[PDB]
Amino acid sequence: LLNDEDQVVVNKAAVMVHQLSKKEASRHAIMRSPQMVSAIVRTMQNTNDVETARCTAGTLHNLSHHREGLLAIFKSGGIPALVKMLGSPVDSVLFYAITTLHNLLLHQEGAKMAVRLAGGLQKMVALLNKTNVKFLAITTDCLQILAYGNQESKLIILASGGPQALVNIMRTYTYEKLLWTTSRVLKVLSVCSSNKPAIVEAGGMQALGLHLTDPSQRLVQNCLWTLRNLSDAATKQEGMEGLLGTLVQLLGSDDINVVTCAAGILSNLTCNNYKNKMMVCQVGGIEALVRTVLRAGDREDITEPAICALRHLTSRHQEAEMAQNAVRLHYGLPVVVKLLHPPSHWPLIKATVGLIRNLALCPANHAPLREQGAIPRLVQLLVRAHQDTQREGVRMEEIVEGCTGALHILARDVHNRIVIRGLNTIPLFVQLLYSPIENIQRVAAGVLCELAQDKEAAEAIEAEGATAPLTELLHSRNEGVATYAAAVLFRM
Repeated sequence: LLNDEDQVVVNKAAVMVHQLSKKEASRHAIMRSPQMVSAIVRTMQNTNDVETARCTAGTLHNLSHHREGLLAIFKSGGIPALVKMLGSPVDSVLFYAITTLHNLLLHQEGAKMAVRLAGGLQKMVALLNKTNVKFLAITTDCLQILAYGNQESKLIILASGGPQALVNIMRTYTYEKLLWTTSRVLKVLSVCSSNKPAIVEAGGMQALGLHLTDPSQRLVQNCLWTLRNLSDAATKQEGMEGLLGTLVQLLGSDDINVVTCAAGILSNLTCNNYKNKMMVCQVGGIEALVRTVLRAGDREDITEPAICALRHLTSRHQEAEMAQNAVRLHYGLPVVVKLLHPPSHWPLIKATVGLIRNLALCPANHAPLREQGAIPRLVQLLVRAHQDTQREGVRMEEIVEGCTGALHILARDVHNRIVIRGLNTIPLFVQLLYSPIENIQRVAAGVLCELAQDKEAAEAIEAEGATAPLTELLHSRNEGVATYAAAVLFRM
């Protein structure tokens, strides 16, 4: 435990320091002392001889294995030095630098702030165009460590072009450890409102889709979690066919986290996207989602997104009618009505009411929905929800609008109209005409319009004093409201 000096024009000093760092005995003596540790750093940070830099970086690396060696480099200002070396043209130096930084980030307290201040994030993002996978795996892990729970770092990663670079890695490499660490960076970034659209624009959804049948469960699951974050209100994408097919297959997985994510992504991607609705139906998505709901039982983390996806798939696309029938044909009607009952919570009830509204568009579903008891439960929901509004999550006004809307469609059928009227709903429907909410006025006037095609019901509506509020509604700025109001008035 002796030498501690050195001088300009000589680097045989470093070439002797290094070997001592291999032997733990001498290694503890050199790191217990803040003497030449600082004198190691200056060398590395300054010289233009390539072999001294790697000898210097190599030494710092060997010291990073011990709690005090980390402290040594840290207190000695090794972090800005190490970050500077991330610009080195020697692969061996780059590798020592990122690895030492990695060790500091893992164990040394204060290292993360120190790396951020030193401009580490920008340098690490810039290194994502390198081609060595073990190097990329360390680099992306440093980024995960620095980005997690740190919004500031996330925005810097975005500004530096992180999303495209990470997406390119997922589209390029097969090395599992690298794909997994890169997916964890994307997962962290995917909850940032700025990073999310950037990742989508980079083609991140399609890229993550590539890995959904990888043998590595941790890789699949991270891709799924990230996809669920990204898919929520994304721009319309091309080349989604493969991803959509795989998600439908994943619904049948024995892993509940896989099923939950698959349903949620399918829900997100099908919302108002008729192209995606079509593709999903074409690969048997209705059957798969119904099976998923049936198997899920009272697990609302699965049923809620699955029912939302079914709601999307049963509306407003070329095969919507086929889908409406398919829910019935795959034995789905009884469970859908069941989900309107306790123990279902409000989000699930809201989604289920919406699905039933779409299913009722299909005449062949009118009788089975009635037989399964959809009508009285929808009425009870509506009555209680209306009372609640008149006295954060789901607003009861949404349940009022939803149930009335479902009853509006079910009322196309003559037997359903008899049941609906038989439940003393006309007085409530008329009171809903007075609602502040145009959407509620609309379905209320709509259901009254269906009911009023039968003479006996037309008289009951008139007797309920509907004429006055309907006349007010003739002048509604909402053309749908005005049209239904005019139609009820006519039938009376």
